[PDB]
Amino acid sequence: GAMNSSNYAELFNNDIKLFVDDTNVYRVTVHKTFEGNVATKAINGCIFTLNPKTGHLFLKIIHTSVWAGQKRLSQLAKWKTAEEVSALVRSLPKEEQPKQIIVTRKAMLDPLEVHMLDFPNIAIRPTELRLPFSAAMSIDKLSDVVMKATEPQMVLFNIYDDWLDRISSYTAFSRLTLLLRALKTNEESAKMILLSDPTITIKSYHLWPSFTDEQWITIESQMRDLILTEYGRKYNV
Amino acid sequence: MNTVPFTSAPIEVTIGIDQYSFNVKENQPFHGIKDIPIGHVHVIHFQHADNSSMRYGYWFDCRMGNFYIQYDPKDGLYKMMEERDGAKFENIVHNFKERQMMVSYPKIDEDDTWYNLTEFVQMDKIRKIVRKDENQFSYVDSSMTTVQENELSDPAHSLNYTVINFKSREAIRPGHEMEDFLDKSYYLNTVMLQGIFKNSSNYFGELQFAFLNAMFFGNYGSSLQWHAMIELICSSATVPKHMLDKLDEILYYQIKTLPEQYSDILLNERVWNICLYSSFQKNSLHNTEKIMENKYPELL
Ligand SMILES: COC(=O)CNC(=O)c1ccccc1Cl
Ligand SMILES: COC(=O)CNC(=O)c1ccccc1Cl
Ligand SMILES: COC(=O)CNC(=O)c1ccccc1Cl
Repeated sequence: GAMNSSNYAELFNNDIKLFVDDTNVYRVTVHKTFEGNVATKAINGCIFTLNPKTGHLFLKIIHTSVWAGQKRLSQLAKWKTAEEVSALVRSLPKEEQPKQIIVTRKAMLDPLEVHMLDFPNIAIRPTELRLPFSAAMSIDKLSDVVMKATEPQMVLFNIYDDWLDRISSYTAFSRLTLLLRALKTNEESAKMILLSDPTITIKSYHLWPSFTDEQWITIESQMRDLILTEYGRKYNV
Repeated sequence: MNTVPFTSAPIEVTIGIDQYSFNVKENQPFHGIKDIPIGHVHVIHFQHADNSSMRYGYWFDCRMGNFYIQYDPKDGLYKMMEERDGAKFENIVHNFKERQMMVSYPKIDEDDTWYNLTEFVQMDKIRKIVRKDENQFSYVDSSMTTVQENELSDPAHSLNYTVINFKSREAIRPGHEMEDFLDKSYYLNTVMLQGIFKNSSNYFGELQFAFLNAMFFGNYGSSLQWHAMIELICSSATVPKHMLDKLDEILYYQIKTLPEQYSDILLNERVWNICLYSSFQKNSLHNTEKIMENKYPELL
């Protein structure tokens, strides 16, 4: 059923599973029209489809042309998401197809279930975790590839870089969710933390800086401080 | 005007005939029901005084044979039977009528309720939902499950209603996922009406039969079927205008007849609020919406 704190280690077992986050599929800027009315302008979006065990992020970039001439775009966005996830599963070899797909928002359940009727053995599940995957567009290289796209395109990222050489997938996921929660709560501060020191670089083929184990502990502590700080600043505590 | 003779009434029982109900005492000199209107199906149903568990009953049409009721002390219920000897039967009925041992179907002349609840219900279709081909009448009770219920356990004793499932390949054309899920017209008009039912009369007949089994026996799977068939029409943007007008009349008389004190169990809040206030046909059911709002404003 629903994925929560009670069954959190299930994410890192050997049953293939994918998280699907649709929070950046339909993105707009709201602005005033010459007549003083309000209108939206869409910008490129993305589906965030992640294997939490391996770190594989199947980033389908959603080009603004997919919305041209369409109505009820927030509803269409959920069905477009489900169509693209179903197309991804069908493109994978059988032994690579997930056994479960966990959606981060419950409104994706029915669209994905209907698109996956051909796959009765793949379980479509909600989660009670509040995962910070919306912040994926705060990762510079992911944001860059989405905004530059001129056509629909699938970008193939490992969101853990090489961390699994040194840590388990439970620890890697915890690090990712901490980084993304921080970027979501105060993006400027979070990015200052990650890049303050010019001697720690991001490899061309990575998303995050090449921190030593000791520097990651420092970094991780700074992100928790930031999150607690903002939680004070926010609630005044 | 036809007659159903009772051999006797050995156990205290409430007997209902369509929307009417009456009490018979243990060993009371009761020998059946006369003046039953020809031209309609009917249902004669039972609730024992000592065990309100299991309402049960029989759907029948007096044009199809001579039927009578006899209590079976081994199986513990009133059973319908067919009398093949026509002169024996006429003679039994005549004697019981002469002794005024039969109650009279109390049809008020102004009253079209039963017609309006069974307009599209035919015995032959009942007998395909309820499979027991050696009899011309059909037994139903409170506990019988539907084919769809058994998919989610004795098949011989099932209600074989037409399976409706909105998240099924039958309901959803490959490549029309969003279209077909948000607008069920394809599934209503092509799959069910053209494909399975053949016409709207057969669809309405199953809808009406399902409601009546829900109301008279508390049959939960029948209630599910009734709501599913309503929801499939209301969730279709494209429905023949004659079907919508007839549906409004059908539901009006079902809501009018429903006991007020059974609304909590026999009406699904989600389906009715969706159908009357959110669906494509939210504006097409004036008579049903008006009686629902005056009679069950709480549900809404
Ligand atoms: C470009 O072709 C590849 O096979 C990428 N290699 C992967 O392990 C991978 C595959 C899918 C998504 C993400 C990754 Cl990071
Ligand atoms: C008064 O005794 C009798 O009449 C014997 N025949 C029945 O009771 C009977 C009663 C109702 C209907 C059919 C029969 Cl088959
Ligand atoms: C009860 O008031 C009504 O208007 C309907 N008549 C009955 O229920 C009835 C009463 C006694 C015997 C049979 C019946 Cl069918």
